[PDB]
Amino acid sequence: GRMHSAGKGISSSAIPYSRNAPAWFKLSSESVIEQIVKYARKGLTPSQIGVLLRDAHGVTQARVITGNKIMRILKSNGLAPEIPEDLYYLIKKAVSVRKHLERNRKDKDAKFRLILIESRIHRLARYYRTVAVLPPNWKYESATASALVN
Amino acid sequence: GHNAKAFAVAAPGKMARTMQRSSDVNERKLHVPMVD
Amino acid sequence: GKGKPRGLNSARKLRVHRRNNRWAENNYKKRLLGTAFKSSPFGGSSHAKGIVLEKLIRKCVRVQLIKNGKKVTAFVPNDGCLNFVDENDEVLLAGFVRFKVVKVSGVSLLALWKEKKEKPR
Amino acid sequence: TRSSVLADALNAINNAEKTGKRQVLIRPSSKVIIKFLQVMQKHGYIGEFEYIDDHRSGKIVVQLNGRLNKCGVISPRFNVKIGDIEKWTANLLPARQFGYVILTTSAGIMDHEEARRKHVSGKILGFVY
RNA sequence: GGAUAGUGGCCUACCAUGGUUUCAACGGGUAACGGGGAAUAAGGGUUCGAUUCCGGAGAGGGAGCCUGAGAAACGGCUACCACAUCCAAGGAAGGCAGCAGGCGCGCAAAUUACCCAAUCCUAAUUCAGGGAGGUAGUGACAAUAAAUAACGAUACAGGG
RNA sequence: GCGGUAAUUCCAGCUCCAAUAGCGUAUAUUAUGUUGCAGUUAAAAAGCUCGUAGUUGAACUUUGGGCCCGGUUAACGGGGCCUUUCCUUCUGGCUAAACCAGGACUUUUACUUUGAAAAAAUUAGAGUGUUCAAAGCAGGCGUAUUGCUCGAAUAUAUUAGCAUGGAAUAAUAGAAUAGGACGUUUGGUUCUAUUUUGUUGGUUUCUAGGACCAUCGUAAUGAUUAAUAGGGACGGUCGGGGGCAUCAGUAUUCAAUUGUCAGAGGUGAAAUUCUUGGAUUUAUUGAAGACUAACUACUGCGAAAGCAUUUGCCAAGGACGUUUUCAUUAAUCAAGAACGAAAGUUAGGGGAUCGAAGAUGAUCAGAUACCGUCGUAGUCUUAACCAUAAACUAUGCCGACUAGGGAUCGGGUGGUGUUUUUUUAAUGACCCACUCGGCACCUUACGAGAAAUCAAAGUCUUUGGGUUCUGGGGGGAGUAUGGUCGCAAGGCUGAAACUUAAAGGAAUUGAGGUUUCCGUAGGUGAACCUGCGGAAGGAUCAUUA
Repeated sequence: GRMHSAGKGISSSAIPYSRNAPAWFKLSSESVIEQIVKYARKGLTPSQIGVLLRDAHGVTQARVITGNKIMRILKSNGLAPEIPEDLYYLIKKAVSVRKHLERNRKDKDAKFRLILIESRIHRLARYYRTVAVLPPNWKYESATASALVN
Repeated sequence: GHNAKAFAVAAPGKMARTMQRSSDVNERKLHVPMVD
Repeated sequence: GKGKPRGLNSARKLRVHRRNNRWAENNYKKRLLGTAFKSSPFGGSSHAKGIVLEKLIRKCVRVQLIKNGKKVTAFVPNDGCLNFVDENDEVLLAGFVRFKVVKVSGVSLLALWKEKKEKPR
Repeated sequence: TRSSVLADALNAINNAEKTGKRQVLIRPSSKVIIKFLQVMQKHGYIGEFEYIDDHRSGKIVVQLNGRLNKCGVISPRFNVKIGDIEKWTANLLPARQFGYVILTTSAGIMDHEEARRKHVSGKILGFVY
């Protein structure tokens, strides 16, 4: 089930069998675009633009309404960050657990979980450098990762 | 000292038949010793 | 499913695994090292030459092998032919008391039991 | 993880026929599964199957009507020469007047007899009887 | 650049630091000449192949060379190592993994035979030469076919 | 004389049986698993997890229809057209960038068909009365007086190279900062001229063929889902998950003070031991270190080892819920690495209890009922090591399917269902129904197994989802040698010589001591005893629900 655990949960979302035009919306097709880029200029990464857009403004997904994904929209306007979202959050979690391990040398559970997180970062970074969204080497190391995430 | 795996040969059956026949030839030479 | 891999491009793993595993078989090891004939009483031979050392139960004799030097018991078929071997005779033995007397003093025991030949002394 | 959807489909069909079910559901779907099930359906080993279209991969519901003994895949898909077909046929079929082995050749997916008749050979895919 | 019949680090002077490898480099073992082929199988495999044909290597072990189109040739030469022959003691000569044949244990295994008639090879060449080869002799290698009896009359025993 | 004899039949005679110009005997051999083995208990799943190479990897892009001709037994197989569909590199013509005759092409592969080839012998096999046959390649027919004539086939060759048809199956590339495709849309740069100005050297124009830089268009202008795969984000939970700090609870030992007398401990029966300077007991107070009883369950958490007082802080995690994000990022894993009970090792710390070693008591056929007191190391902790356990579910991990039922943990959904609010509104708890993910349980065989038994140990003689590790009788033996790691203890790898064939094992039914073991440490009567930790490969009755 899980990549680094024995869990086998299946909890996920279910996209409906309707690829066009929820009937009760009848609002716009382009206004959502500058709403999204204003949210991105506010300092937000596409997951919470999606969450806040479906929680407040009633847009189910941007794929069904605008016809484009959120990351492609943000890259089309040049607002995409250097590192992708999930790699950024993985590096952030690794930095936090490494600070905790620096404070607590005898936390062997933190050692094991740090190894798990760093292996996950290695796998995702290899996939990103294979598809060439990162620089072709990108050299993940903790000393530059601490300055890179913050 | 070393391994018996490394000091092996390319043909088992030829060793088996030639070694059996050579043993028979070598025991053909045996006699009862006396003085000349 | 099973232990072995089943890929199209996985012949190397199967061949290496078989090569590694065949060494744990007794027949393969004793036929590649050439030491399978030391469990036999004769050594690598089918017949063994020996010296008639003593006359033993009643039919058998006690014969010392000339190659290694150890002494075994020998079966002399056709019990009257017990008297053909006398003392210090040069005999050629085959397996049957796990042994038996075949060729005494160069000639065969069947050529003496049927009075075809006579023993060279 | 799922390495071969055809193996899963044929295992589901075999289990449904063995326990005595009338119809079975298969997820995911494929073109190769559709063609293989048509090859079964032409010789009557199955009943009638229907493709349900969700946007993910599709599902196949097969109505069985008996007369199915054993169907399966041969993984990996070996390369079978045109003289090598009867070797597989003798190796994994009970007799000669019943039992089909199925090949994907460059002329499509078909049983072994149609491959003989067209004089075409390719990779093995499975078998049914 | 030299040398080669000629390419080539084959060798030399110079200059770079390269070349192989867990897809196993390198070292070691092999009672390892390789292949056509042989056996056991229904198939896959496994084992054998010194040996009637093709290719390679060697002529007791290294090394070098002459001649010639072609040899690093040994039924050609020179030297070293190991064996070993002759004698008048100064010296000379040697190489059966060619055909026979002998030794290698005091326990054992084909003829020191005949011929170029056949198949081919060599030369100056129809003609000469060829232990290449053929012929016969020799331990049941293996293999094929096949003698050592067939038909009666008489007396008993029968099925009757 | 009879009978018996571990005479493993001790020997000769009669009879029959098998093969036959051949027959016997000894030894070796026949009667590893891609196909096609096994790993709970017979040999065997690394203690656990991460992870490179290797192996494997969700779905999807031209299908369908009509037309003829057209080969073979109404059927099977072939090609050309149309259906938005035939795509490229050029010479000669019908013409007015649009057709015909023709030289050629997988973007790169893998795959498969066909063909050249691949040496004779050998193998299969056609023909042929060598008197048959093994063979051999012969031979056969006539006016047998000048002759005639059929042959010496054919098949196979399993890799690599060559040519060729197909395009399913499995990979790879193309337009995302347009630096994209296409044009009788125009300017400029840069190069070369098969020529004509007589041949040639050089100068120039025109003209012809390329590449390039900018501008006008031509177009449906260019991005497949979003896997009951995965990772990421978010909401509210949940837990004896971890680290740090802190708090509490009795208990044990010791100390102080007060009471009172002749014993207290211990065991089958004694003794050593403390005790009229008061043992033991009673009461108040204090200190030390260790551990978290009852609540505790066929409950929970963690990768395993393992984890139980309160509170705070730090980081982490599973499951659920989501019309959130990215779009294959995944599975298993040689190399390599993190953690790893207890015991053990080197230093610092305090050292209550227990306590290997040790000091001492009595050994009484029977110790069945083999002990007592004191007590070192150790037990606890910090900083470094070690890396083993019956590290066990004796059952690798990922994915799917297959049978009935009742509980229970965590999340979620519904209930004009219940209760506590002090007004019956949120919540909390309970009940009912459903659903996801767990810990297990009861019955049964659709099946499996040699059986005990198993919802997997099933989907298997009808045998293939992917992948790793292991095993191929028992001693000798996890011993010897070599290597590597460790301060050591020892860990990882790891034989052979010799020996057993009434040999090793798994499940069930027909004089003393006696639980069996594993890792580790120490010491000797009798191959034993004891200390720490772990397992059952050990026999759940009575009450309630």
